[PDB]
Amino acid sequence: ALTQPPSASGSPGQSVTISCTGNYVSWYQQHPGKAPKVIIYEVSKRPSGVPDRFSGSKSGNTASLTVSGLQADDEADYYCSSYEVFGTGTKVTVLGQPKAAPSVTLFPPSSEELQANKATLVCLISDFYPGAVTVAWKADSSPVKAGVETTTPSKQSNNKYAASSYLSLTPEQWKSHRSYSCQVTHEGSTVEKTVAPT
Amino acid sequence: QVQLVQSGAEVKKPGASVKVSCKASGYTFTGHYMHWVRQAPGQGLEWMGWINPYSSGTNYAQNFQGRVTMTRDTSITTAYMELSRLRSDDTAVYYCARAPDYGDRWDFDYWGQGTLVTVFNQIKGPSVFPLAPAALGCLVKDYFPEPVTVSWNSGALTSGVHTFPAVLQSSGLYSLSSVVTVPSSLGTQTYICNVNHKPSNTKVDKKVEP
Repeated sequence: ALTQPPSASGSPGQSVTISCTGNYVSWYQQHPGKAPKVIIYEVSKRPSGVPDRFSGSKSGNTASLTVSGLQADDEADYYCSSYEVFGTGTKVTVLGQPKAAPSVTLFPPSSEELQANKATLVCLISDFYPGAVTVAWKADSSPVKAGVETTTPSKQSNNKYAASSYLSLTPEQWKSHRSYSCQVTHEGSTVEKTVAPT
Repeated sequence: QVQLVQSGAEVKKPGASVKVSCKASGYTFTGHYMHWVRQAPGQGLEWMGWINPYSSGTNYAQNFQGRVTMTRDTSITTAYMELSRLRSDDTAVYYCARAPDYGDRWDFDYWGQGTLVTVFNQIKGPSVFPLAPAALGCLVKDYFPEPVTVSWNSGALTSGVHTFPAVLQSSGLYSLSSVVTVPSSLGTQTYICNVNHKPSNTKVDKKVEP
C-alpha cells in the first residue's frame, strides 16, 4: 500500500528526494547482497551511527526521505515501511559514471513459437546508467500487469547496466490487440517501442 | 552485544518444508518480539509474522496463514520459522529481526545475516525460437537450471552478441535472450544460434532469418 519512485539519483554532493505515498514512517537502507538497516524511524528521527546528512519528513499522505551530500556508500536500495507494509522501493545512484540513455529493442513473437500455441514479447534494455528502469507494457494504451516478468539491472562489461523484460501472451490475445508497447522510464525519460502483428 | 545468527542455506523441492533458526544472544530473549521477513531475489521486503518469545503467541500474515509456523526455544534462545508447501516462487532470503523494545515493535534495530532458501524443481530442455529482424537473436525459454551457453555460427561471431541475464519466471523456469547487431547483409550472411544446456543434455541449433 506504499508507493515509491522506481529511480532517483544525484551526483556526489547533490541531494535527492524519495517519496512514499500510502501514523509513523520508517526507512531502510539495503546495499546489494546485504541485510536492510534502519536509517530513519518515527518520521524524521535517526538512530545512532546514521550521519546528520540523512533526514525525513511527512506532509499529508506522502513522506519523503532526503539524503544530502551524496556519497558512494549511499548507492543502495531504499524502502519505506509502515508497521508491516513495505513499499516498492527506490534505487539510489551517486552518478558514478557519465549518464547514458537506455537502448530499447522489442521483438514480436516468432512464427515457430506461435505454432506451439505460445507467444512472448522480448523487450531488451542495455547501456543505461543509472541502473534503474520502469518497464510498463501497454496494450492499445491500457497497461497490463499479468504475464509481466522483468529482471533487475546487472553490470555489463562497460560499467553500465543491462536488463530484459518479457510479456507472456497467448496467441488469441496477441492477434486481438492492435499493438503492444514496451515503455521504459529512466528518471522521467520515457521511450516507447511499439510492435504489431503481421 | 546483540547478534542474530541464522541457519545455513537450504535447498528444497516443491511441496517440501524448511526450518530456519535464529540464534539470539546478549539481550532479553523474551522481552523483545521476533519478526520474520522474506525478500525474493530482485523483489521487495515482505513481512511474514511475529512471535512473542515470552508467551509463544504468534500473529501470522494473512497471505501466510495456515502455511507458516513460528516457534521459540527459551533454553538456547533461538527462534524458529518453518514453512510448508514450498513452491518455485518461494525462493527468497529470510531474515529474522528484533523489535527494539516493548513500546516500539516495528523499527527492527537488529537483523540476521539471512538464510537463502532455493525451492528447486523440474529441469527441462530449453525451447529455442528465432527472433527475426537491424538486430536478430534467439529466445531460450522454459529451461532449468542455470546456465545455458549461447553462441553464433559455432563461435564464428562474437562482436555485438549480448547475452541478457535470464528471468526467474513465476513457474520457476528461466528465460534468456541473446541478440546480435548486423549491418543489414541479412540475405548474404547466415546466422545460427547454438544453445547448449549440460544439465538436461540439450543442444539445438536454430537458424534465424527474416
